[PDB]
Amino acid sequence: EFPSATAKARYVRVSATKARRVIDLVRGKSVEEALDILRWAPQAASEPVAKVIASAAANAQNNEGLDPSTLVVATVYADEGPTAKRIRPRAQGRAFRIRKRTSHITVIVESRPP
Amino acid sequence: AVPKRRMSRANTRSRRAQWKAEAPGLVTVSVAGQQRKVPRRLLKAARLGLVDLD
Amino acid sequence: AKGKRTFQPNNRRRARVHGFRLRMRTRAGRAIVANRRSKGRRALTA
Amino acid sequence: PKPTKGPRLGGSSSHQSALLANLATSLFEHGRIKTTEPKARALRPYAEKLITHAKKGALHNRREVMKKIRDKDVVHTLFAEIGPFYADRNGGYTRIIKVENRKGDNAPMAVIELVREK
RNA sequence: GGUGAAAAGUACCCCGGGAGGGGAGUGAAAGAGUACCUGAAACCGUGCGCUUACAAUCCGUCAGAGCCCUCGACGUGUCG
RNA sequence: GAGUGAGAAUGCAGGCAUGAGUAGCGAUUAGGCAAGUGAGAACCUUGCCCGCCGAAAGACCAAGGGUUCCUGGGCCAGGCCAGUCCGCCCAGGGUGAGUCGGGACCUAAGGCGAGGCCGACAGGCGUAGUCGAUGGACAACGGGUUGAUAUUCCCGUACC
RNA sequence: CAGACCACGGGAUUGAUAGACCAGACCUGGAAGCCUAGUAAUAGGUGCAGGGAACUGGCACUAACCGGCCGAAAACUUAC
Ligand SMILES: [Mg+2]
Ligand SMILES: [Mg+2]
Ligand SMILES: [Mg+2]
Ligand SMILES: [Mg+2]
Ligand SMILES: [Mg+2]
Ligand SMILES: [Mg+2]
Ligand SMILES: [Mg+2]
Ligand SMILES: [Mg+2]
Ligand SMILES: [Mg+2]
Ligand SMILES: [Mg+2]
Ligand SMILES: [Mg+2]
Ligand SMILES: [Mg+2]
Ligand SMILES: [Mg+2]
Ligand SMILES: [Mg+2]
Ligand SMILES: [Mg+2]
Ligand SMILES: [Mg+2]
Ligand SMILES: [Mg+2]
Ligand SMILES: [Mg+2]
Ligand SMILES: [Mg+2]
Ligand SMILES: [Mg+2]
Ligand SMILES: [Mg+2]
Ligand SMILES: [Mg+2]
Ligand SMILES: [Mg+2]
Ligand SMILES: [Mg+2]
Ligand SMILES: [Mg+2]
Ligand SMILES: [Mg+2]
Ligand SMILES: [Mg+2]
Ligand SMILES: [Mg+2]
Ligand SMILES: [Mg+2]
Ligand SMILES: [Mg+2]
Ligand SMILES: [Mg+2]
Ligand SMILES: [Mg+2]
Ligand SMILES: [Mg+2]
Ligand SMILES: [Mg+2]
Ligand SMILES: [Mg+2]
Ligand SMILES: [Mg+2]
Ligand SMILES: [Mg+2]
Ligand SMILES: [Mg+2]
Ligand SMILES: [Mg+2]
Ligand SMILES: [Mg+2]
Ligand SMILES: [Mg+2]
Ligand SMILES: [Mg+2]
Ligand SMILES: [Mg+2]
Ligand SMILES: [Mg+2]
Ligand SMILES: [Mg+2]
Ligand SMILES: [Mg+2]
Repeated sequence: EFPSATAKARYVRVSATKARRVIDLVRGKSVEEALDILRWAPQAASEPVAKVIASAAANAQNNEGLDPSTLVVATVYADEGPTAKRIRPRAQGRAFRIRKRTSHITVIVESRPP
Repeated sequence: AVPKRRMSRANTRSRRAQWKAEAPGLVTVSVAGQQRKVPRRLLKAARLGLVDLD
Repeated sequence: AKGKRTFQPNNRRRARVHGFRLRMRTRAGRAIVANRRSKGRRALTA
Repeated sequence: PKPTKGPRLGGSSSHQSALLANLATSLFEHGRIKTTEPKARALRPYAEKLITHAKKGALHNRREVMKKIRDKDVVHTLFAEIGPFYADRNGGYTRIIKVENRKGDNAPMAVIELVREK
C-alpha cells in the first residue's frame, strides 16, 4: 500500500463515455504530467477531469500533508449519473427522445516512492 | 436500411474501441525563469510570449 | 402553399358559441353545466 | 498569387476576396493580427504582393494597391512607412506563427505580423 | 409517499468561478447528507486471475493439456 | 381461505441497451479584425470595415398573445454548440384622454323574444320590443419630455 | 501532380521544401501620367506597353524550430 488521497466530482454535465475518452489518456501517471496532458489535449471533457485530479492533489497537500511531486494518479474512472429526458420534434408529427447525460469522476492518487 | 439483429457485446466493444484520443506530444520551454510543457507546435509562440501559460 | 390550420382564436366568438349564457339558455346546456359542476371542473364553460 | 485549390475560404469566391482585403487592411494598420491558420496562410502572399506594390514608388503602383485595398489611411501608411521600411528586404516581409487553438470550434489559430528586423 | 429518536440538516479549514468533493465535527449509524429506510435486476465502469490475432463457433455438452487459487498428508515439493 | 406461481397476448407501466458517439444541428445574406469584459468569448459590449433587405427583411396598427416592455441581478434547466448573453430565471418598476378606439348615440344580417299562436309532454316559430358593427352621427393639432406612456403628461394655440 | 481521413513521396539550416523577391516562358493586347490633333465623342506618341496564377531558373528574405516518443537476443538435440 501507499498513502492515498481521494476526490470525487458528481453530476458533471458530461457524458460518461466522453469523460472516459480523456480519462484513458492520464491513468497511472504523475499528477503534473497528467495535468499537462489534460491542459494541451483538445477535448472539452478535459476541463472537469483536470479539476478533479488537481482537487485530489490538494487533499494530499492539506489533509495527508505529503509531498507534491510523489503523487501518481493511481485510480481514475467515470461512472454514469442521472439522465434527463427531453423531446425533439421531428417530421410529420414524430417526437424523438434526447438524453442529457452526466457523470461522476473519481480519482485516488498515491504518494509512491521516486 | 435497418439493423437486422441487435449487435453483440464483443462486436459493440470492438469498434467502440477505435473511438479514442491520443495524447499530444509535449516539450519543455522556459518562461519567466520557470519550466513549462507545451506542444512543439506552440514552441516558438511560447518563446516569444503569445500563448497563455496559466 | 395554403397553410391555414383549423383553430383561429376569437374571444368574442368563442364566448358566443361556447359561453355560459348560451349553455344556460337551452336545456342540454344546463345539463352540461350541471354535469361539469358535479365532476369538479374548475372551468364549467368558456 | 496562386488560387485556392479547394473550396474558397469565406464560403464563396467573392467572400474570399473581400475577406483577404479586410485582413490585409487590418494587418497593415496594426502590424499584427490573430486569425485562423488557413486564413493566415492565404493572407501572407496576398499581403506581401501589396507590400511589393508599396515598395516601388509610382502613381501606377499606388493605383493598383488602391484598387485592391480601399482604405486611404492604410494606403498612405503603406507608401509612407512600410514601402520605405522594406527598401532593403527582398521578399518575405511577413511572419506567421502558430498559436493555441480556439475554444468554440477548436479552430487552429495563428498570428501574422510584419517583420521589424531589417 | 419513507433522513434521523431528535435537524443535532455538516461550524471552521482546504481544491474549485460555482457544482462537487476532502479534512473536521453531529449522530447509534452519514454502507442515514434534506439527490436522503432497505437498495434487487437490466445497463455502465475500474482492478486482478486464466485465456485469445492460420481461424468457419445455436455459442453448449462430454473428454482434456497447461496455468492460477484453496483444503489435507507426508514433508520441505509431490500425491489425494 | 386464496387477487397463490408468466417467457411469449405486434400485452401494460417504468428503468435501460442496439443502431452509435453514427444521422442531424432547420434555407436560398457573410462575415472579419482591433479593443473590453470575464474563471472561461467564433457567438456578449465598443469601434472600423465588408456584405444583405430596401413595395422590405423599414414604419404604424387590428385580431390574437399576456408582462414577453424598462431597470437591477442571474447563469442550474431552456437556446439544436458555448454563453459573461437572451423573448429564459428572479425582484422592483412601468400603460395618465372631454377630442384617439369603444360604451353612455343609431341601426343591418342575425340573436333572443312580454303577451301570442302551434305542438301528447319535451318543445317550434314569432309580434311588440330589445340587443347586435364589419356601417351612419359626433369636438385637437404641432413641438418637447421618461430608462420604460403619450393626439393622454407638459408647452403653444384650438374646438365641442 | 500523393490524398476522403490515414497511407504514400520529398525537405527540414551540412537547407531551394513552400511563400515572397528577381529574371525568363506564357496569357491578354497596347496601362496610368503626360504631350499632341479635333468643337467633341475619340485618335496618335511615349511603348510588344501594363497587368498577371500554376511552368523553368536563380535567391535563405519568411517559415521548416534552443524536441519529444518509441525501438536490440532463453535454450536444447543430433550431425559437424
Ligand atoms: Mg483543456
Ligand atoms: Mg408540426
Ligand atoms: Mg422515436
Ligand atoms: Mg394547397
Ligand atoms: Mg481550382
Ligand atoms: Mg467539393
Ligand atoms: Mg463549409
Ligand atoms: Mg459577384
Ligand atoms: Mg462521532
Ligand atoms: Mg445502519
Ligand atoms: Mg436515488
Ligand atoms: Mg438509500
Ligand atoms: Mg494461434
Ligand atoms: Mg467444415
Ligand atoms: Mg395472478
Ligand atoms: Mg417478467
Ligand atoms: Mg413482453
Ligand atoms: Mg417500454
Ligand atoms: Mg448507445
Ligand atoms: Mg453507420
Ligand atoms: Mg458516415
Ligand atoms: Mg454529418
Ligand atoms: Mg439555424
Ligand atoms: Mg477578443
Ligand atoms: Mg442590394
Ligand atoms: Mg425602392
Ligand atoms: Mg415592419
Ligand atoms: Mg428585454
Ligand atoms: Mg446555463
Ligand atoms: Mg446550451
Ligand atoms: Mg444582464
Ligand atoms: Mg432580460
Ligand atoms: Mg370636456
Ligand atoms: Mg330584429
Ligand atoms: Mg313565454
Ligand atoms: Mg324565436
Ligand atoms: Mg347598442
Ligand atoms: Mg366600427
Ligand atoms: Mg415605447
Ligand atoms: Mg404629441
Ligand atoms: Mg517524412
Ligand atoms: Mg514573373
Ligand atoms: Mg494606355
Ligand atoms: Mg519559381
Ligand atoms: Mg523502450
Ligand atoms: Mg525461448
